[PDB]
Amino acid sequence: NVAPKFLANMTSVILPEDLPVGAQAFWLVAEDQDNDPLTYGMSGPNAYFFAVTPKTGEVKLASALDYETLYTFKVTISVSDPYIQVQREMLVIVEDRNDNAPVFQNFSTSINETLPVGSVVFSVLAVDKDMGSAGMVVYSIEKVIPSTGDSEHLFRILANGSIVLNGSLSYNNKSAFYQLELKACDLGGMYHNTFTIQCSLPVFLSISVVDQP
Amino acid sequence: NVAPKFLANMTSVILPEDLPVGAQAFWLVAEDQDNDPLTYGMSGPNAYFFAVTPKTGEVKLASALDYETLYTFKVTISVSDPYIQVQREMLVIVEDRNDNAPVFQNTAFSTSINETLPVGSVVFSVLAVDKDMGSAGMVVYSIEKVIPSTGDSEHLFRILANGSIVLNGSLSYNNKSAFYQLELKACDLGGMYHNTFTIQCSLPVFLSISVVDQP
Ligand SMILES: *[C@@H]1O[C@H](CO)[C@@H](O[C@@H]2O[C@H](CO)[C@@H](O[C@@H]3O[C@H](CO)[C@@H](O)[C@H](O)[C@@H]3O)[C@H](O)[C@H]2NC(C)=O)[C@H](O)[C@H]1NC(C)=O
Ligand SMILES: *[C@@H]1O[C@H](CO)[C@@H](O[C@@H]2O[C@H](CO)[C@@H](O[C@@H]3O[C@H](CO)[C@@H](O)[C@H](O)[C@@H]3O)[C@H](O)[C@H]2NC(C)=O)[C@H](O)[C@H]1NC(C)=O
Ligand SMILES: [Ca+2]
Ligand SMILES: [Ca+2]
Ligand SMILES: [Ca+2]
Ligand SMILES: [Ca+2]
Ligand SMILES: [Ca+2]
Ligand SMILES: [Ca+2]
Ligand SMILES: [Cl-]
Ligand SMILES: [Cl-]
Ligand code: NA
Ligand code: NA
Repeated sequence: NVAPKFLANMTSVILPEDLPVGAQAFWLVAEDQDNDPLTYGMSGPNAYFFAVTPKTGEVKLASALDYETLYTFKVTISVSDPYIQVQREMLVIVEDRNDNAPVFQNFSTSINETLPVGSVVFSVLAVDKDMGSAGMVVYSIEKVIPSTGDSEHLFRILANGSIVLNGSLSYNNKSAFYQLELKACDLGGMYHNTFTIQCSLPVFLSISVVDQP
Repeated sequence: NVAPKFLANMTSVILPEDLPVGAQAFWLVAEDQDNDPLTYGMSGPNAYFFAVTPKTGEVKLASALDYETLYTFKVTISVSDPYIQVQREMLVIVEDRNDNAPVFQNTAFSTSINETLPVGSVVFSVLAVDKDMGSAGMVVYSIEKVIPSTGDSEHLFRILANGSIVLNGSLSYNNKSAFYQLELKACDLGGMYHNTFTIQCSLPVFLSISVVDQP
């Protein structure tokens, strides 16, 4: 008898993290000089993510992959003829997709009506579990209510999340209260073979203008 | 009132994964130009590895780190004067150590070979795997003891990088032995653990060969 020999691609597999569960991931393929029937297996602590068909070698995903929980891990693959089991190790390299969206931290301040233009009224933070460009956050005011008095222009958000006064206020001739709606969006990434900007759920900031006559 | 300002190093910390739990990790340091009293905090899904004292800023490790779970992560730090709270994101970069050792999936194996098996022919195969990656994750196999340790015994077998045990000699159920027990061991090529080059090894595993008389 000659030991079944694994092919030369069974040392590592690259699998993306968006891969659906029950998806055909790869095939355990080996060759025997004697043509004995071959039975395939996977073992060890991280073999829960996979599901080998013990006669064909079809492996399909049985647990989710996350780059933000296990970016790479090792598994024990096995080919066995009627006389010998050959066990060998495979490195699984998982690929990052933009799977996570900016999440806001805490939203109400109270600023004086005499505040100068450019003054920082408030600051917001939002974090994306993703790293690199798919983690980078862009801040947006989606609606100021009331819309009276160029409200759409009285406030500007920057990149730090500082909200800066782009205008003048008047407790008596504009409004005593603005509600700003804020979004957070990642600079972008790949999800499902397709460039995906993942955005957050609009949060609301309640500014109260203070009358100092 | 001017808002507290973090120092410019509070944007990221490089932490080794051998850092024991309850160890000073780093300090949250900020500066108020009004010199107000400062109260620090850590927030977010990944602040369970950390224990911040609110008034000092001392951060200690509350949960073990691992480069083989989470090699980099983010956490919300916070500084608050009596009047305003500043939150900011911090990036934790974890560094690999030789923390993991080669592990056999079974500690006891057992086989049967025929005395007429030619020299060079593969008897058995073993695998040991290190969760560690790189040179710290490379298993070197060794035969540490033959029992029966007769002269010939210590030269009749040889383990290879693949884990294949090969015949380096000839056998005899009658004129030699009808059993050889071999102690094996799997050692990594080496790496850094507690600021010292560490070679992490496995536990003695025993392969029981049985010779078959083919007269
Ligand atoms: C290493 O390479 C081997 C050999 O190329 C890969 O096995 C092959 O994988 C392909 C694609 O996954 C298989 O194709 C599929 O075949 C099924 C069955 O007929 C068919 O229904 C599908 O539509 C698809 O065509 C192919 O069967 C398989 N080749 C052999 C000889 O079995 C394997 O994916 C690679 N493994 C690793 C670890 O990267
Ligand atoms: C950012 O930089 C600051 C300032 O360089 C770092 O804070 C300082 O951290 C060191 C240790 O890294 C502290 O030293 C220790 O002091 C205590 C007594 O408080 C002593 O028991 C220890 O033996 C050690 O000497 C130091 O206190 C601290 N400095 C201040 C002004 O608090 C900080 O670690 C850095 N943060 C990051 C994210 O790297
Ligand atoms: Ca064969
Ligand atoms: Ca991701
Ligand atoms: Ca994202
Ligand atoms: Ca202050
Ligand atoms: Ca390690
Ligand atoms: Ca190791
Ligand atoms: Cl394993
Ligand atoms: Cl072991
Ligand atoms: Na994910
Ligand atoms: Na580790």
